[PDB]
Amino acid sequence: SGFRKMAFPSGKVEGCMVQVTCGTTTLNGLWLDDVVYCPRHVICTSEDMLNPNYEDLLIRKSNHNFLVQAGNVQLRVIGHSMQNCVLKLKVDTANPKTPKYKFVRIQPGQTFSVLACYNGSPSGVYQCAMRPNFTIKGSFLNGSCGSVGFNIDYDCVSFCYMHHMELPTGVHAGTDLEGNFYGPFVDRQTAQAAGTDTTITVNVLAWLYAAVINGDRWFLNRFTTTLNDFNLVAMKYNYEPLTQDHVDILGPLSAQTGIAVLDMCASLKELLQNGMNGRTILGSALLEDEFTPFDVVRQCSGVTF
Amino acid sequence: SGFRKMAFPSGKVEGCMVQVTCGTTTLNGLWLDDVVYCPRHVICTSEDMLNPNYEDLLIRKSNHNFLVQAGNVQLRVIGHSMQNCVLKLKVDTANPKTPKYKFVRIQPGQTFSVLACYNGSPSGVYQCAMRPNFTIKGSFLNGSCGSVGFNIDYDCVSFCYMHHMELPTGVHAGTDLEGNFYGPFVDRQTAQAAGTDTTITVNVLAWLYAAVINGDRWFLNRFTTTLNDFNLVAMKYNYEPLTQDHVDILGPLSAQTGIAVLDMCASLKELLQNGMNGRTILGSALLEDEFTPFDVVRQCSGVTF
Ligand SMILES: COc1cncc(-n2c(=O)[nH]/c(=N\c3cc4cn(C)nc4cc3Cl)n(Cc3cc(Cl)c(F)cc3Oc3ccc(F)cc3)c2=O)c1
Ligand SMILES: COc1cncc(-n2c(=O)[nH]/c(=N\c3cc4cn(C)nc4cc3Cl)n(Cc3cc(Cl)c(F)cc3Oc3ccc(F)cc3)c2=O)c1
Repeated sequence: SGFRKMAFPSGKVEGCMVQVTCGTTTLNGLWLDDVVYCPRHVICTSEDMLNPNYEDLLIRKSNHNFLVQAGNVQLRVIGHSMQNCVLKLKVDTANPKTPKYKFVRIQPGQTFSVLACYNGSPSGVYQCAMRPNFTIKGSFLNGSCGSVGFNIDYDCVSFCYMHHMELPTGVHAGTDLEGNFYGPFVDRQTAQAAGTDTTITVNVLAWLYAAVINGDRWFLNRFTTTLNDFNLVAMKYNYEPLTQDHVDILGPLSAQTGIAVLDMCASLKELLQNGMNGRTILGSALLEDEFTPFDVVRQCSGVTF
Repeated sequence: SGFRKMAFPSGKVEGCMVQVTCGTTTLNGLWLDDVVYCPRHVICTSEDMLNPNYEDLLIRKSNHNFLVQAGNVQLRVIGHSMQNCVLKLKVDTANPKTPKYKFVRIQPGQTFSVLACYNGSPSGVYQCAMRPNFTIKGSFLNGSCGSVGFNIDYDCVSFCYMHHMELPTGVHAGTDLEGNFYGPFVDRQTAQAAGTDTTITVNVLAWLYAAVINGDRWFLNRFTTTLNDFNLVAMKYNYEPLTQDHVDILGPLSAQTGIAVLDMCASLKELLQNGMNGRTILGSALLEDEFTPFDVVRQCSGVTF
């Protein structure tokens, strides 16, 4: 019983964090096999950050300009190359703690675990969600650049996020491990703003199902709704539209609880129109939208109350 | 910037989880050096759980009755002994991944990281707090027994919690690594209830300071309060009394923000009497009480907005 923001164990990823330095610019890197991945921003000097031409700055660099430190052990760079916004540094030693891994790109609404890292040493782990506007509401301080996000699926680490920068609104932006940014952002020290954000409807419903499985039911009702009438209410409250396919993914949760998806939508509509009135759901006074259907199954018993 | 429930990286603890089996009872264990720690409840058969005499059941057991599995590697037990509610199994191999560690007991209101484990393999990590009634509001399923809580302080793992059981209210109870339970609970499969819970006042104020450091200030006011007048309001709302020493620990946060502790108390009193009115603090519509002053410093910049 219980429900909490849960991150994957970070052990398999801890053994891959390294420190990467170019001149006086320093940040975190990810050492897998004999390659080190890190943001290409590391090759910028302070005066290059405002408006860099990266492939003009990279030709001007040599291997011995890159200092890679795994703990106290210095790694020697034997080759470099640029892949979009990610710099790939070929080293002489294959990381002995390299786990099975893939490079995956996540969709808006999906979640992942984040290993906050400073100077190559991890400091914390927590769960995050990719917002519909392609930012994340993480917790990052100066020097966190290079930190990575990931999911774990039977020993295999799916890396999906590399942290790059903070935005004026206090949200964070980054790329996948291929160097392709999430959203309409770039690697330049100019002020960039995120688009307007929305609420992940399917995630809300999954969280409501989690509540039912954990014994809460006050928000349920006897009313029913159609998919479209719900969407007309959701749009007025800045909720993402619900697709008929979004309903199918909620099938397993609907069957284990015996509550039709559109019946759970009826409760969501009423919650949107009357608030919660000081009442709470799973210890929260807001509707939580950072738990996917998969997170709910991963945590909740297979048997309802 | 940002604020999130953050757990310590679990890598150093992952390398110590093992599976312990006695007869058909199975649960998680902690392998440090050549000793394996686990709940003594593992030596109970189904019919012994309702009312066991543990030192009567332990004399009836021999070393070869205990199967210890670290992954697929079986460990051979060369000695056993009971320390309060914790069973200590001496094995022949010293764990090569044994980190520097201490055994510490935490106080009500302190936080720790929890590594949820099933059959000796970790499945998740998250942050928890010890409630004033000595329970924790964790996320645990059947088989999580033996999971451990911990803090990490410069390479050294301070183990502080070993999970034992779930209560009828859905909260969780356990012991320190010495086998001494937290709160008035025992290891018997009988229904036990937790005392009434309270809100950790000092933690609330620390969370309010975290908000100020991250740019939020709408809840601040110009009013001032004395320590006692606040306590008279807090008692009516089931808040823990604030001691003059509790104020001193909030000193660093008060100085970095320039807000007198009793001024922050004035805001708390008004928040208690008028609610939040649909407004949020750090993305929460409730007053959060699971962040200590130390957690706030660990996460927030040393420079306020
Ligand atoms: C606490 O809040 C934070 C949370 N998370 C991350 C950060 N954070 C950093 O930690 N370091 C940043 N720059 C660096 C400065 C350095 C000085 N040294 C010696 N080494 C360095 C390495 C880096 Cl990377 N930056 C800005 C940034 C990083 C990158 Cl990759 C980039 F491509 C552009 C860019 O400029 C922008 C871009 C957009 C924007 F809206 C504002 C500034 C940044 O935001 C701060
Ligand atoms: C999902 O919710 C949960 C979240 N976290 C933990 C649990 N959870 C377990 O996972 N296993 C439990 N028993 C076991 C059964 C087993 C069958 N096999 C083959 N192996 C076994 C090993 C154990 Cl340990 N128990 C009860 C419990 C464990 C211990 Cl140590 C104890 F000392 C007494 C006791 O009985 C009580 C005590 C108080 C109470 F209010 C209710 C029952 C338990 O609560 C459930």
